Amino acid sequence: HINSVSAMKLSPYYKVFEEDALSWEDKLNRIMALFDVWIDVQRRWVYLEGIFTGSADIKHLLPVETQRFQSISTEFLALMKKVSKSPLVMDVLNIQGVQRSLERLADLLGKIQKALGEYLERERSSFPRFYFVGDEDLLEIIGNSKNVAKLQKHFKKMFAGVSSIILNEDNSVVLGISSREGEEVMFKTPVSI
Amino acid sequence: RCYLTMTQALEARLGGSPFGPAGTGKTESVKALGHQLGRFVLVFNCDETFDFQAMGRIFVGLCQVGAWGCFDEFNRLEERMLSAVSQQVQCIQEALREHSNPITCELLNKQVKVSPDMAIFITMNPGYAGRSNLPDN
Amino acid sequence: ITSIAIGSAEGFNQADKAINTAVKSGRWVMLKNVHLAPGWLMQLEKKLHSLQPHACFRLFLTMEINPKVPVNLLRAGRIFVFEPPPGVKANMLRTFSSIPVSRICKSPNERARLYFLLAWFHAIIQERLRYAPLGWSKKYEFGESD
Amino acid sequence: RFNRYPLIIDPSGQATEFIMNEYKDRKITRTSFLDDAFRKNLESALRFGNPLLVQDVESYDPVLNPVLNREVRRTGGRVLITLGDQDIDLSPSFVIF
Amino acid sequence: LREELKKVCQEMYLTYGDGEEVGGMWVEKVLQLYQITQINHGLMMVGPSGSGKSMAWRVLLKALERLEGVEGVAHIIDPKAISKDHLYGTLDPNTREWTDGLFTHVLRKIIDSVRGELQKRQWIVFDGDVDPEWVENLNSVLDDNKLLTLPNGERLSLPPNVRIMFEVQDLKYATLATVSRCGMVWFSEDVLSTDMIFNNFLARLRSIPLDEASPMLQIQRDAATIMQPYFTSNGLVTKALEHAFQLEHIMDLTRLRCLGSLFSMLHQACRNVAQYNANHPDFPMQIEQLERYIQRYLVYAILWSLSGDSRLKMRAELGEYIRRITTVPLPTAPNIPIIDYEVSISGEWSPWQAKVPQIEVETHKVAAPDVVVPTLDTVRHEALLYTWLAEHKPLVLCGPPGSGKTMTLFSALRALPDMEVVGLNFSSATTPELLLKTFDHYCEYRRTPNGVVLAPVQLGKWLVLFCDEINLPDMDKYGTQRVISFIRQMVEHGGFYRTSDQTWVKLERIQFVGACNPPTDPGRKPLSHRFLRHVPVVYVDYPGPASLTQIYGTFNRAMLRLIPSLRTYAEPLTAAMVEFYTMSQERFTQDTQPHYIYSPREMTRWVRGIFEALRPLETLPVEGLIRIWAHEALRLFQDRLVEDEERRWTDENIDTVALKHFPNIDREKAMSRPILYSNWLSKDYIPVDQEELRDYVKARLKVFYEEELDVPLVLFNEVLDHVLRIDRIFRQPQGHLLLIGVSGAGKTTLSRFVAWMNGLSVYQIKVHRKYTGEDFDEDLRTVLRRSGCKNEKIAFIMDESNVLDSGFLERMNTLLANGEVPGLFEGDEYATLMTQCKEGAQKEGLMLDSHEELYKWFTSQVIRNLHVVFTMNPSSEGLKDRAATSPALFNRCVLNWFGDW
Amino acid sequence: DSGFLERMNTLLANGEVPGLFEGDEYATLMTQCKEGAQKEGLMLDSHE
Ligand SMILES: Nc1ncnc2c1ncn2[C@@H]1O[C@H](COP(=O)(O)OP(=O)(O)OP(=O)(O)O)[C@@H](O)[C@H]1O
Ligand SMILES: Nc1ncnc2c1ncn2[C@@H]1O[C@H](COP(=O)(O)OP(=O)(O)O)[C@@H](O)[C@H]1O
Ligand SMILES: Nc1ncnc2c1ncn2[C@@H]1O[C@H](COP(=O)(O)OP(=O)(O)O)[C@@H](O)[C@H]1O
Ligand SMILES: Nc1ncnc2c1ncn2[C@@H]1O[C@H](COP(=O)(O)OP(=O)(O)O)[C@@H](O)[C@H]1O
Ligand SMILES: [Mg+2]
Ligand SMILES: [Mg+2]
Repeated sequence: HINSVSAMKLSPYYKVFEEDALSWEDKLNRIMALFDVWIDVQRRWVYLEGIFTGSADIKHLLPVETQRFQSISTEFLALMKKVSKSPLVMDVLNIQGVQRSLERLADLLGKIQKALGEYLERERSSFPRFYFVGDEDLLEIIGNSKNVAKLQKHFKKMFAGVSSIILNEDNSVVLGISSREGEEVMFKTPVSI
Repeated sequence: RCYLTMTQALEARLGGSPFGPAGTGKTESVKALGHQLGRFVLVFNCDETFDFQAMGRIFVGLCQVGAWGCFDEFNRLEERMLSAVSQQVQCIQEALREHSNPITCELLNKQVKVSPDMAIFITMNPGYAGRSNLPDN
Repeated sequence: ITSIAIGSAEGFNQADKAINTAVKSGRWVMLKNVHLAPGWLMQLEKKLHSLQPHACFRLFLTMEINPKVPVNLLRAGRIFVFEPPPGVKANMLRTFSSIPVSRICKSPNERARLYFLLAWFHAIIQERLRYAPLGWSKKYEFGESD
Repeated sequence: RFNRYPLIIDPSGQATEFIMNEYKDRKITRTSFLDDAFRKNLESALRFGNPLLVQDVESYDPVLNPVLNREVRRTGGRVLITLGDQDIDLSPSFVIF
Repeated sequence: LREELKKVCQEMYLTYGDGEEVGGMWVEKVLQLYQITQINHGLMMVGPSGSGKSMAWRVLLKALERLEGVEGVAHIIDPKAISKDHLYGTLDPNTREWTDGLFTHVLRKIIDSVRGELQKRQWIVFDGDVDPEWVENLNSVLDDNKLLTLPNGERLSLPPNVRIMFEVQDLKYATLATVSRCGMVWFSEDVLSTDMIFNNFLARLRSIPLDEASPMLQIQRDAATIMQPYFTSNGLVTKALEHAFQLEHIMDLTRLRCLGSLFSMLHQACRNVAQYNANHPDFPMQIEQLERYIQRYLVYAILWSLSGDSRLKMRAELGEYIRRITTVPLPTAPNIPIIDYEVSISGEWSPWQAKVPQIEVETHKVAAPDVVVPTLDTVRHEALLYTWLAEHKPLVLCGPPGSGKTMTLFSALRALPDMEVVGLNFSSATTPELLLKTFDHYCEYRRTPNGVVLAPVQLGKWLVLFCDEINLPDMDKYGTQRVISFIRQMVEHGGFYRTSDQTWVKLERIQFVGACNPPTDPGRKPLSHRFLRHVPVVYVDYPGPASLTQIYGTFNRAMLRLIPSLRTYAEPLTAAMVEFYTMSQERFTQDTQPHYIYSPREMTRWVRGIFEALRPLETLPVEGLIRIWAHEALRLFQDRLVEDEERRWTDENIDTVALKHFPNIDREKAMSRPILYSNWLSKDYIPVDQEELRDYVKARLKVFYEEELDVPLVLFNEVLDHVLRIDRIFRQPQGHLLLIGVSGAGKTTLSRFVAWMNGLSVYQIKVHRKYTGEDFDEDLRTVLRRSGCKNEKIAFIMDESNVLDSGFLERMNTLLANGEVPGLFEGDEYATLMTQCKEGAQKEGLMLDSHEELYKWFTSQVIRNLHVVFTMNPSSEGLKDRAATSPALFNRCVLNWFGDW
Repeated sequence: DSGFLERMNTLLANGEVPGLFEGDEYATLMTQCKEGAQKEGLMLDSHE
């Protein structure tokens, strides 16, 4: 829609619809920016919530970080409820202060993310293959432990020929491993999730 | 000849150091030997920014996994970092000899377990760009 | 003994702590490849001159032949030059001094003869290295490791 | 008989112990340019008129430049010397080696 | 793919060839590039500058887009415009945390593919120089491993949709390891044709009007139609270019530089036609008049664009070659060349000498820096500079120091009210950080839907960054200047990458002007051909004797108006000044001593000295005029000399020139052995003798002992002369001092005594152990606050032992050159400075709004009040190093050679 | 005078004096407080 508005801007009779089209392209630009921020903040929050929920004794060793994450997750869930109350995309755009709230929430999620490498080093010590995985990808792996489909792209970093694993339809049994071109090895005894 | 020399180095619990000009098949030969022996081979394009702490961290990861580490252009690490890394290499080789005979040795002032399957390989070209000289130790 | 390889900040701290402990107690301490830190060798010589050590304490520190090595430390220390030994006799004497008698005397009796043959071959190739570039095309590094 | 303060080149320390023995009634504190307690030792020597022997002159501190030039202010009946940011009353019986 | 290539070449105003036509070689190179892109993931396009590599890969991207439907994204990284740490990333020694670099960030974003990056065709193009410092990290990426290995153990695999391309001018410093990995496409200079470039320029003239159907369109199409026969085949431009490649230029001549220069000239011609039509609405532009105007403007434009950087003899040779070879109506001129003739809007040749007559400047601003005496070369260069600046095209001013490059740019700027000039002085240790600090001070970063835009604070205003010493920044071991690569990236690609977030920044209203010395000078280096392609260069030589005599005769006549008895002694005085300057310049050269540079700046300071001596007097004989002339000659031609034989040569030749030009004068009353001048004994700057001056100076030291410094001194005539010179420099505005002599010779003490005489506060940085650049910046901030906010005159005494690294002398160079240091006051410091400057303006009585005018007032106050005295020991290598690293120490500082006793 | 004691009363009651830090003093205080919070180890956003 942005490309088509830009196309009708140039020619032939843009002067009639200029007043409406300028405001409409401004609306499209701001909604594009809003959802660009939103996708990043949602991707941050999903694995951050996974890490701060599944793992235990995090508040005992990282109390201020856990408290700040709870404080920002409360307003994130408030925005969840507000967006569910008004599911229209235009209404979400017309929510007051949503852009600056998202920018501030992105900054706080990034800071809390950057303040977690001390906890990540213990996980790297626990699983030795995690030493070849970056901080972002390790946080994604830990936060998506209950959601094992995003982990598929991370097996290439920490394995030689294993690029993906074979999973059951219940997402609780690992049937085997796979290579990057279709070759697969079926396990004798599958593990349980 | 590469396989014979590097397996002699492995049985002597020493690292392997193939050297020569570019395009002679050094990194690929190391990877081929590692794949024939069935090991996970990690290839590192090392730099002058490869800190002592960073090298120790990749050493502890490699030791805990039990994987092979190929360091291509190893003479780019600078003289003093290279001399400092020599101590970690010596400690890892001592741990490997101890395993040959809870087998751990200290790296980065911490106790880290060492696996028998790991190895250190370095690949270099002498005088590629006025690179560093390896200390005798 | 404590052996430290010079070239890192952790190495400098470890060398300082080991030197202080060896002065306090009386153990030996070593720190190698010192030609990479001449500015640190300056204050090392200064603190070694200032400090009064234990009666049984030796500080060994190795370097290559380098003009960057400070003159004050080079004058305060005791200098030993470790070059390849000129002569087949000198090479064999160094070889037999290096080889432990217990290891060379293990059964069977031909182990010592094989060690002597290796010593002769090593002396010949090292002297040929000395007679470059006609003994060998390049200056190879044949030594105690080989 | 020096006018400018002396720099002693002694590879043996005999002149150093000679100076320490010469100024014994006037107590020398022995300091080095690389010590942390050099600025306060120099300030105390300047204030109290004590002889001072500073070693390791190869790592010379340029804070000694006004002292070596004898840059002296005489505002009032007060004789002053500037050592860094602070201002110190210079004692007449001060000598540095 | 050939049909799609033809379509996008039609869209992009590019010439397509079927295989035997003009574009066949270029199309074949595009097809070969496509084949190597198929069979390899590591790629290099190698060839000389202006060969078609960029257009080849861009047209291939567009053709593949329109073929396969997948849309291609290109990431253009200059690997040399930034540091390797910013290119790849760092591990912080304090906290073990990894920050991504530019290439690492781009690759990681593609791998993550949050916005669907893996489904697109991604091409990462490295547009810059190649050395093993940064590409041996890409060895493993360009190998079959396809892994980017980082020091923290985080390895990044290369997805199959990503191609890594290098667009390099040459591979002089590339190793066989790097060469073996990448497939090579060799673009020769014959692949891209001047016929292709002419076709592109003509098509862009037919379309895409200059004013951002229309009369501008019609003017452009008519001009293109009438200049069409001169571009195709051999014609005129190709033969002129072929001849101009045989002439000797200062900068290395390239085809694309001259061609883009000529294209900008012709665009300005079309704009001139449009302006004429706007001026005359009743009478439109006649086609015959347009033909006559364009046919002459084209010859004028090719002459200037092909021999602007040559000397007068070579541009005359090019003009006579054109007159011999082309059938174009040219003015009937037996001796005067075509380069002295302009093209009027009516379509006829006009002399340049008819533009400006003889001027009579008023005696108040008789020789002020803002005053320019108009000459032939002056008006020609002003016209050329205005033509370059009108299209906001970057330019380079080249020539010997003091030849008038800065004032010509300022005079051309004064004809453009919509532009602002910010002065930057380059040094050996000049990085893009200087440009970034200038952007931080004078511009703001604005976030737009299309991207991040950097624009000046002044809306509707164009910012001109004037870089003074572009030749001087250091080349690395592999022949690259980082700031030159940065400027080339900002000129060609229209922006740069922000380091903080790896985000592309686009420039909106920002242009660049560069001054430089010829690259054969000891500190200077030749500029890269890729950068030099985008910048036309004009050579500004010295005026010469016939120009200098009238330039400074105007000043002599204008300042010899207060008294009518000496108005007849103006032409011989000017002749004597010109002759002595010529002999001094011929005698003392840079091959003897690094600081032996003589220029019209010394003549300007000569006129300044004579005028400021003649202001408060209002009666003086010829003997007194000759005495002040000789005193100014001494102070401007002996103070920098090292050898006593040179000093006595200058004294004897001053006597010879004065006696040659002023016969029948009192030799004793005009020439004296001491010859000193002072304003201490009286209220005016009148001559003094040694004895009473020595008595006065003895009394002043007697007072000075109990007030500031109780160090007794022994006087002599050298001491008296030295303190008089320091007094003169302290009286002059923006008077910076450079004293060369042995230590303990009494330089800082004499400077402190003269500062106490003149009421100047003395500041010393008090350097000690572990003294850092942060401490130096704090001391500089305190000095600048006291000098520019509290209206305090400060004599800033600095020693060569106080300089500890390159940052000290870089900040000092900027301060000496401009009176301001961009980036010195940031954040809370800048806010406190702004409040202090507002209070100071209130105290001074000036009423000032905003922060820009307040900062300009602060800079003016610092220029007025701050005097910097530099003290250092004589050494050949030391002098050469300081000349290379701080040009302001030898351009803005008056050098007095104290020497040994 | 009472101007001293009003400020002292507010300081004793609340631990803060509104209007005491104004202009560039507030900016300098904010920078120093950010540095102090970083040294203590807490992570704090904005000025409130
Ligand atoms: N096929 C073409 N037809 C017409 N003009 C062309 C064609 N290819 C290139 N040009 C012109 O040549 C100019 C210079 O070519 P190009 O931009 O490709 O430079 P390059 O070879 O990448 O040089 P550099 O090494 O300086 O980056 C372009 O600005 C364009 O106007
Ligand atoms: N024995 C071999 N058989 C097949 N290909 C080889 C062999 N040895 C080397 N090569 C090829 O030659 C190239 C050399 O690459 P590499 O091993 O990195 O050499 P170097 O380490 O000396 O740069 C590789 O691409 C590899 O595929
Ligand atoms: N026609 C002229 N009219 C007035 N001044 C001139 C003329 N030609 C040369 N000058 C003098 O030449 C000097 C050149 O100085 P400047 O342009 O600042 O240095 P650069 O040429 O290195 O940029 C100026 O001081 C100026 O006074
Ligand atoms: N004309 C003079 N008469 C007596 N002493 C002098 C004279 N000039 C310099 N000095 C001595 O030099 C010292 C300071 O020199 P200084 O001004 O620092 O020289 P520089 O600036 O060249 O290092 C003073 O202590 C003073 O005694
Ligand atoms: Mg290799
Ligand atoms: Mg290009």
